[PDB]
Amino acid sequence: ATRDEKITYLRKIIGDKGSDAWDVAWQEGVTPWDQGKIQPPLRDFIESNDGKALVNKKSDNARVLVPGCGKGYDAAYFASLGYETLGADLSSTAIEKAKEFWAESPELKSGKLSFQTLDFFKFEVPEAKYDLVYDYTFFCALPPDLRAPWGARMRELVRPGGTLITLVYPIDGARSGGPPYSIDVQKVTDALQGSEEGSAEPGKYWTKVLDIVPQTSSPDHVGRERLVVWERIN
Ligand SMILES: Nc1ncnc2c1ncn2[C@@H]1O[C@H](CSCC[C@H](N)C(=O)O)[C@@H](O)[C@H]1O
Ligand SMILES: [Cl-]
Repeated sequence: ATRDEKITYLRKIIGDKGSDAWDVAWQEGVTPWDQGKIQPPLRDFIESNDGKALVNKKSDNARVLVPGCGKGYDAAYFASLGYETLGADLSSTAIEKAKEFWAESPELKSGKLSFQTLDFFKFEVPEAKYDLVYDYTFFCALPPDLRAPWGARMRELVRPGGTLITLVYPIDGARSGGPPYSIDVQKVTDALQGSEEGSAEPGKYWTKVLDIVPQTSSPDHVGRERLVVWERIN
């Protein structure tokens, strides 16, 4: 019933079942990541001068992807900003629970917000790709050996000149084990910028336009969190 017990159990069933463990955890109510709401740094970015500018330039058919969305607080938030938004999660249980949690959303009603059981690695990316993608407790949910695929998928998911926001948490140093895996901005950078081979300035696929300590974090997130905004180039 404690967080640690639940984490221990979560990691145990991931060891036995692999990625199938996530729907199992959702069915059994072992969801220690679940916070019931978006993280404050997301709202404060959108409400900042850079965030206002990003939202104001959005095209009329701009699309948002929130992968590993869980109960979907972030997808609901982006939909409320006027974006046609898809919350994608591997667990059909999670997706139903998201549909319940946001049952009264006006954007769920209109179809502007949609929740779908999808594998982030496998689903067919729309032709137009995504204008804006938001990753929170998804990169850190993945085994380390899946970080490179995630970077590659992000590269094809975000249209040129589109934006990926990564709320990088938890930044816990050398702590081993996960999920949540201890991550840092460098690990996200390496995944997103791929293989150098030339060992040069990695800004080939993305420009890291903003990398900040959020001014308001959840109490438990203070000192373990950076918000980073990436723009797709080439
Ligand atoms: N390949 C994959 N594709 C889509 N979702 C995945 C996935 N692997 C794991 N997930 C989902 O990633 C989520 C990690 S838990 C955190 C969920 C959400 N970001 C929140 O902040 O509450 C789980 O819901 C899990 O079902
Ligand atoms: Cl919320």
